[PDB]
Amino acid sequence: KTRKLTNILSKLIDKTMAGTSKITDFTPGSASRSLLEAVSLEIEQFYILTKENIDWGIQEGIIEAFDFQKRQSKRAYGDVTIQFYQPLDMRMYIPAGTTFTSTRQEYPQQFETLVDYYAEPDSTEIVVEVYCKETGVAGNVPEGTINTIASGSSLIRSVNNEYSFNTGTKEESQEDFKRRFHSFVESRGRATNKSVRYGALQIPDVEGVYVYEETGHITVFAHDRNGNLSDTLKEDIIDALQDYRPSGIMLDVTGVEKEEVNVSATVTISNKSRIGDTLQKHIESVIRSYLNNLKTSDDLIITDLIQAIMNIDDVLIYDVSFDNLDENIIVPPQGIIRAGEIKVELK
Amino acid sequence: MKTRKLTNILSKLIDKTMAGTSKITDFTPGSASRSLLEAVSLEIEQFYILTKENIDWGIQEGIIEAFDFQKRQSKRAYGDVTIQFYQPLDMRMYIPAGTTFTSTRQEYPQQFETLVDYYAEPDSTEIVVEVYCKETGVAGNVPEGTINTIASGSSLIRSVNNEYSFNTGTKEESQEDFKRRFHSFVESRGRATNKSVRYGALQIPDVEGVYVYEETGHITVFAHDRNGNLSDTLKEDIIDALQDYRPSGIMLDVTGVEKEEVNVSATVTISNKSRIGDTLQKHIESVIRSYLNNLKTSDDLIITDLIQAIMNIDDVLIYDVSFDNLDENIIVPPQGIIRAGEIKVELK
Amino acid sequence: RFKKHVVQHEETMQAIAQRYYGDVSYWIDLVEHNNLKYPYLVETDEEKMKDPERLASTGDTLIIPIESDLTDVSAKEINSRDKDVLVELALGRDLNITADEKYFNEHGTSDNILAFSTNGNGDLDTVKGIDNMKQQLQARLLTPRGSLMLHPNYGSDLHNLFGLNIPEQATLIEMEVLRTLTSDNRVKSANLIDWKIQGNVYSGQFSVEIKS
Amino acid sequence: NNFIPQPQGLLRFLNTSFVSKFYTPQLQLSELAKKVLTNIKTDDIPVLEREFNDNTIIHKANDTLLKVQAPRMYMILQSIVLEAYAIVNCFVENPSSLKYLTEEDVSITRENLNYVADYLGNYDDYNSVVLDLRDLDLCFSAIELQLPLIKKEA
Amino acid sequence: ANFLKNLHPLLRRDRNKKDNQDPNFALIDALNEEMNQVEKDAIESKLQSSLKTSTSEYLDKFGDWFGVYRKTDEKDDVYRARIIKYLLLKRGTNNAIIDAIKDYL
Repeated sequence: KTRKLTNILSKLIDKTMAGTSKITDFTPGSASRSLLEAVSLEIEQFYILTKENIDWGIQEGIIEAFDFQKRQSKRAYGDVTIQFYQPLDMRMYIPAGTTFTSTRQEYPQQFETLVDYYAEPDSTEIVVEVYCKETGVAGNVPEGTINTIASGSSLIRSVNNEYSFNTGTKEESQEDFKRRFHSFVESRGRATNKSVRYGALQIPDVEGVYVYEETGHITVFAHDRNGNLSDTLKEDIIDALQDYRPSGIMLDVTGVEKEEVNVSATVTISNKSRIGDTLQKHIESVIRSYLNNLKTSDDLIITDLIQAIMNIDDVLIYDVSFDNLDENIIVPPQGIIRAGEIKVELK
Repeated sequence: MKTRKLTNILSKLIDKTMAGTSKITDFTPGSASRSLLEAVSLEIEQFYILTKENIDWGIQEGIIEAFDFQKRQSKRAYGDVTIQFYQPLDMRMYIPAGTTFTSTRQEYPQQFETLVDYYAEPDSTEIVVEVYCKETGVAGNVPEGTINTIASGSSLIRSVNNEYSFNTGTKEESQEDFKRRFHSFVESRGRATNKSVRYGALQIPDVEGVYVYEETGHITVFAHDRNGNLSDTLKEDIIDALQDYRPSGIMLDVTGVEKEEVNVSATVTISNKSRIGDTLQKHIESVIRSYLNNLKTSDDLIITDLIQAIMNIDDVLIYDVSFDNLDENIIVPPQGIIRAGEIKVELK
Repeated sequence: RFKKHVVQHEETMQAIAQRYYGDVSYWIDLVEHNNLKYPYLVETDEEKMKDPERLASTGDTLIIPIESDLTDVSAKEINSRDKDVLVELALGRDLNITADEKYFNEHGTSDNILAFSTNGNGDLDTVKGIDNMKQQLQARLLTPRGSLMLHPNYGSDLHNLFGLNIPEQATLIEMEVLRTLTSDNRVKSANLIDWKIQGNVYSGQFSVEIKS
Repeated sequence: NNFIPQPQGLLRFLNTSFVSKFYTPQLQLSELAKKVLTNIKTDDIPVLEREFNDNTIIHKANDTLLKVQAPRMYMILQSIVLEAYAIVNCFVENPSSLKYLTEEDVSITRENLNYVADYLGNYDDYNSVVLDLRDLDLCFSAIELQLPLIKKEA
Repeated sequence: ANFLKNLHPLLRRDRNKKDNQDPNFALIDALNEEMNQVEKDAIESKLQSSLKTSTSEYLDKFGDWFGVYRKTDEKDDVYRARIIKYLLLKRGTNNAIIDAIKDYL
């Protein structure tokens, strides 16, 4: 590990005294002591150089091999061209630090020239590179905005930038750099339920895909497009999932069906004076919304329905029963519960 | 006077602001004008909400002030304890009011004290005395067999224990309870009605359950505390306070309470096949016990109410519940009260 | 807080830390504040053209913390990237209300004189840096001592000092202005450099020492 | 979880077509939410045998019928509480969970918070919850500005 | 409450006649309108804060407080009078029980 100025200088002194018998004075001012101090300072600087290199390496250098790009807050820059009234007859000077102010009032962006340029004797046009003062995405400017120069001259006519500033760059944290790499590595998994689900969700118009697994066959069905699945999407997704399916295992894709439930429930209220059209309408709306929001292959347990309908208000409801619902309704894997016809009686 | 959500205010504000000029229409999040106007609309939204809440609180306070029906404060916890002597007693020995009782358990450091004296009869061997808890709230509801010692000399006492749990320790009444109490109070202004005698007998703070049975020429009142045991002092206080609501030409009697026993057996299919051990079953038995013990004489055991109570647990965990014994609603006689007996819960 | 500096011809980064902070040892932490890659100071600008934002060359500015903020990691992180935005943040940011600069200098010590303005597009104008400090001194001077609805004893009695233009009134006005200017802790001192009279017109100027 | 238990109601709550004129969500689980949620789902966590503090925002959500009336927005609230719960845990204990949260993850929670706050404004049953969430909307923004800075300090 | 009073003396308090567009005044006018409208709501809440004039949601709150539930398609004017009558119910005497038939006819 890195060692400081003091240790290196002390080792040099001790080794000089061990080797050299000529030299004995080490006051501040000896040519030899400051020769050693110069040597030590350069060594320490090289140690800090290696330290920074190791820091960069541990931070992103192993990941750089893989297909990802890193951003280092590079300020925006782009080619800009200037024009003059007549061809020049002198080698005009263009200082570094020259400011190209925005012509548009709404754009406070400004740019500066890092290196000096010397106009030719007779060239009517010259293109130079200009860097923005402000880093980040804010330094981006549309085409045809830079048309003013602070160090104006008689010969100068106008300025323009044909190409837009695309090199605007913003730097994120190490976590943001690592997360995309993780997502890419995780995405390379195949022949698994979660990986099949991700690969289905990669194609657009795929949402709420459900996977059912069996030793014999693997069956995938979804209600991605407005609650329905089309044949064309099935053909497209069958071909995509070939790379994701396990070798030697069959793959099958089918549509999603629904089972409309008919229920005529009865509710006893402790305080009969409270009953009214609004109350039973609200109860019917709550019941139908609860019955609509059911997960794929979710059995309609009467117990949950009882809990749901009673949890509206414990003081209000005293007793509940269903005339036309015997027990819980079991559904296949591809079936989903829907509200066909709901009626609520008040007792 | 109505709510207006932040974005509604903010939109109205910017819409008004843009009148007469067009040198402002740039409201990205980075803009400072947007931030100021978001903050103003946030404060106006909070103002409306606090106004509406304070209006509700004012309504409640006026309801308090008009009829002088103040909300019940914190209610003390109390019960009964058994004193056990080394030998049967040799003299008419005496306990003074305000003797302390303390539980040796570190998890229940709350103390208790007596309010009325007792004399132990000579050659007696046990005695039951009532103890009142200094603290008021949930901490008084200690489990069974919690009060071990009397925290004094206890020369002739061997050990002290309680056979029943404390249930009268309760927190301050919520808004809903106060509204229910007040609606019974409004409906109880006419005397000589069952709904009137309900409030008549419920006015005592200690009473929680109360029911009135009527016949051709006699009225009977059935009431009890949360524990479910009537006391003679409570009966006397009820008789004293209830004179202003008693029917003139019909006799009244306040007595009569019995503990109806029933054994509940349920089958629960947890959605997670893992973690189906008796620890969760203990919790479920304790929840069922707390639910059943909370009922009163006027309430009756209902299957669907029990299902709701037990299913308060998240439906993702418990997927199905069924009863092997319970298949019809049980009707409680007016005098008796339904409560938990010995409960047995199993997975399948 | 910080001090400004510039890169001189073939000055080494060791030399700067030693001259300002005494010990050369501190340069190592001092390079992180100026966010520099290993060639921390390099003579040539066509060598700065390698990757311009991560280097300094001859003629470029540098940042020099005070020794207390030298070791603070937050000061390091902020000075690394903000660069020239230091001065603006350190002097703070505020809404610009010098819309009518020609006008407010015709009716001072009267109310209703300042007003919002618009710069850029679709956003209220803002002021920053030294301009902000001037504007704030200006507003403080043109406001009477007890007229803001909170934190009174703010402003001046300049509206009260109108008198017979004899010199004692002029020293009184000088002292009030100096008190008003020295109220803000950001400013070090003020001092008069001229007072001058033209019949019924006062004129004079004040130098104010603003912290770096 | 490592240091102290948590209430039973919060453990039970956490394990599980409207449009705004200013906001849209995206249902990203934050990386820290992804690994803390698994621990909540598993039994390896202490838990308390009693509940208090009935004024918390959790009981407010439970009392209202938001679950059955708008289960979508009920879901988003659980996501808000999941991120908000995790970022409280790391500062008070287990600092090793740091460098697993990014300002983008924290930023989108305000998007989701205001996308639900407009919806909550349409039914003034939920005022008690509305009032609460607005207080947290300014709380997160402070964490976003300091999170890149705090991470380098720690 | 007067947003044009009660403020920093230099911020100009009525528009510039000198040119057409004055963002300063547009902002002050928008804010003053918003908070005047707030003031008017807060004054208007006097009638909602009393049972004798409460309407819409607040009257339903009052009726829930007193226990008297609103009937379907019932207007506030009759609902208030109903509440007042029910709070002063007259029942228990044979004549009062007979006279209560008017509410059951």
